[PDB]
Amino acid sequence: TYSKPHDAATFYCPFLYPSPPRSPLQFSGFQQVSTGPECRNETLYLLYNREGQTLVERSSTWVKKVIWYLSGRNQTILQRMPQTASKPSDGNVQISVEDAKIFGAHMVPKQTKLLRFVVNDGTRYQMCVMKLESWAHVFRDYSVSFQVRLTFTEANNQTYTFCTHPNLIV
Amino acid sequence: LVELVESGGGVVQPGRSLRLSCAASGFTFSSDGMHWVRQSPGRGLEWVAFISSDGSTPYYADSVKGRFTISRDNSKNTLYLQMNSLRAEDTAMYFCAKDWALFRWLRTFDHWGQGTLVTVSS
Amino acid sequence: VQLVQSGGGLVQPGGSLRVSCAASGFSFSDHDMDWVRQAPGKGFEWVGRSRNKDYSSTTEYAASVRGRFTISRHTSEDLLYLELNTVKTEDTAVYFCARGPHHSDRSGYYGGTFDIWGQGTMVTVSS
Amino acid sequence: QCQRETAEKNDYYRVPHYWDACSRALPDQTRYKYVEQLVDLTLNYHYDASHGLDNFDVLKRINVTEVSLLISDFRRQNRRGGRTTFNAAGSLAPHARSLEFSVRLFAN
Amino acid sequence: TRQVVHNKLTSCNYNPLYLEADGRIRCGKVNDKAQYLLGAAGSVPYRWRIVGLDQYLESVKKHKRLDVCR
Amino acid sequence: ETVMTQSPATLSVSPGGRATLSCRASQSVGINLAWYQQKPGQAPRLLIYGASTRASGFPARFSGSGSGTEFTLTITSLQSEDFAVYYCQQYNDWPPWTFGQGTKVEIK
Amino acid sequence: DIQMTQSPSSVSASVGDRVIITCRASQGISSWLAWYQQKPGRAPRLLIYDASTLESGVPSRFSGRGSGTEFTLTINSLQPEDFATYYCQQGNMFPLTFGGGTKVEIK
Repeated sequence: TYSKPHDAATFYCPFLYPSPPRSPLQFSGFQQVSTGPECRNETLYLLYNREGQTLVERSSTWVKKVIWYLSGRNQTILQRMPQTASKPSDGNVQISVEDAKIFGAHMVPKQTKLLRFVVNDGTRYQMCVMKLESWAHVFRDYSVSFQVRLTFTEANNQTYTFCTHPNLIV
Repeated sequence: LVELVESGGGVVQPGRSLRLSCAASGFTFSSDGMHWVRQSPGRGLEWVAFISSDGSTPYYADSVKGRFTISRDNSKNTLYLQMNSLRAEDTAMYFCAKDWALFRWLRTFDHWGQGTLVTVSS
Repeated sequence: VQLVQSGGGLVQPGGSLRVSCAASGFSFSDHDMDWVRQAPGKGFEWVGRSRNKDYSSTTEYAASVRGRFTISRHTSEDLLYLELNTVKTEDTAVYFCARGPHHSDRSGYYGGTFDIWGQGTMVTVSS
Repeated sequence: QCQRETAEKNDYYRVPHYWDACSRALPDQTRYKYVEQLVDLTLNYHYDASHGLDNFDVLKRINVTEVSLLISDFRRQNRRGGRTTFNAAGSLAPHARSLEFSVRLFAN
Repeated sequence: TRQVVHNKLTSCNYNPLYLEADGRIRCGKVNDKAQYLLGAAGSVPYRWRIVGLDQYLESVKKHKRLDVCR
Repeated sequence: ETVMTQSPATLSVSPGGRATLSCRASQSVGINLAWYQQKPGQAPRLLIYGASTRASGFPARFSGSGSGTEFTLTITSLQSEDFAVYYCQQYNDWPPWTFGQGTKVEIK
Repeated sequence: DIQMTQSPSSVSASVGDRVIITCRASQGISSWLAWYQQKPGRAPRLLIYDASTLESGVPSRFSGRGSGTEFTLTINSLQPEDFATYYCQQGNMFPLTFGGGTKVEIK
């Protein structure tokens, strides 16, 4: 047997007390199922995760945060940016202005990250940190730019470590 | 390759019945659902009916409810649709369509057959 | 493994000449192919290398011929080309195509020795 | 850039950064593969970061070997694509090594 | 360690050295690419569900222990 | 529950041009929108699924934008093989899966 | 770019004679040296590669030694087929440089 989304959402109806907030990172899809008088006209949302199971949730600030995040995850420009990176001199086919404005809204103008890693340098582990600086801009001409500056350093600006000069045979 | 071949579609007056069929190949016909979507010449698309993977639950459009009966044979990998008790409808092309579930309750038409033309008029 | 040459002959000063060779008994794409030349009564001189199908800059030349000679490969017919455009009098010699190291050999990108040569083609520059 | 038959006159001397300068260039297919992978991983992280989700799952996938080798290739020869739609470059200082790429796309 | 091997030839500036079977250690060439090349490396050794309450009870009565979230 | 409306009914784009065809949802559709291409006298073919992901057999020229209520299909460098009728459909409210009246893209 | 000094410049020996031939490179090349044989009128044939590896099909009498700026290649049991020209080739860096050729003739 297979039911219709309305039956699925109203299965647990009514919802009287709040649900635990969850992170958008865990969810992979969402569906808005509206109800009428049967559940005080409440708007339920069926949230699909990567483990193949549905979570019906009442509209809330965090649920909306999930909706907005999942909404923007699959925007075209995010998907085709790597394919544009693979194609060399002949590689570019223009993008739409609607995605340019969506990219602007979703992507923050600048982000900086420090990420620690350990590399095995013979018998010792050398801790080093990568300072990542990235810019995402949508100019007034609906042009989009993504700049990244990846940098590896030693925890105390030490020279000639094993994170700097890793000397790979290629 | 996935092929859906529609057959059994002719011309009847009102009150008579037509029985479309769709021969499915390229898939076990058991993993996914089948649908019917009609398109009247120069008009939009209209959903007609859906049958669940196990044929236990059928669904129909309000504009067609009561008249039609969808069926499937998971052993034969074949789809039928009996259009009993007919009437006035300009919708000409009936297309058999295979679906695909993105998630439990997220499924849409994935493949379409060449469709059979059905005209119903006295 | 066999290597058969073509081209060569006479060429008017400042003219052009094509020497090519076809490779059999081995995967022409999977090996780098160099050209070597012998002047009458002199030692050998290296002309250049064609890389082993994994590189975008596919040609290397000696400084004297770096600006005048072009090494190329066929799009799909497994042929090696060496075009001597605007040949000079000091380029008169017998040109052999040779096979270099395999793409799984580390040495081939930066150097190597050869192992098989073709029968050669005589290129004579005179008026 | 590195010109062998200049440094190897000596068996007991090598200039600073000789290895990375004189190192074998990356095969085109590995340069493109790694570039596509790194840009995808970092763009996915930037996206998550914008929404306030510091997604460690995307971060762990970054292989420092791939990026370091790209640094060697873009310092070796910088690359571009095009109104150039791509531009990458590598820098090597005694205290830090860095890679800076920029993929731009136009709508107008 | 990278310091001792560099000290074997400081003038190599952390560039690999080459040990011949004779025993002499020299400064390494990028193009010898052999195993006898000290101080180089092939790869870098770097190192950076909703369960219903009924499902929980059912998935806890079996494995009789308390903590079920590994 | 959600009737999908499309506009314009006919859009005249010169070859190789860019067409932005709109689809507006009467009621929330989230990201459950799919676009189908239908060339004359042929069965429809899935074109785009999700709000943006293009289905196999359609080149990168076709981009899918939109969220919530407004969705727009953008077709760049429109070649001869791109002139057909495009329908947008919602798969959020099930019975019935509603389509728009479609938009025809004709040569200018 | 790398000068090649071959010694001796010309040599004569009989069948059964021992010849040793040296080749010198201007700067040190580890082992990227090869030895070739040119029969008059023919194309060259590789004889020894990697300085010491004897190529299959070549008589086992050859044996290569040396390094740096001086390498040596012996021809222990001269055979009636051993009248030809032997040439050294440097493979450490581009451009490859070759010797003047060593003429081995019967006595």
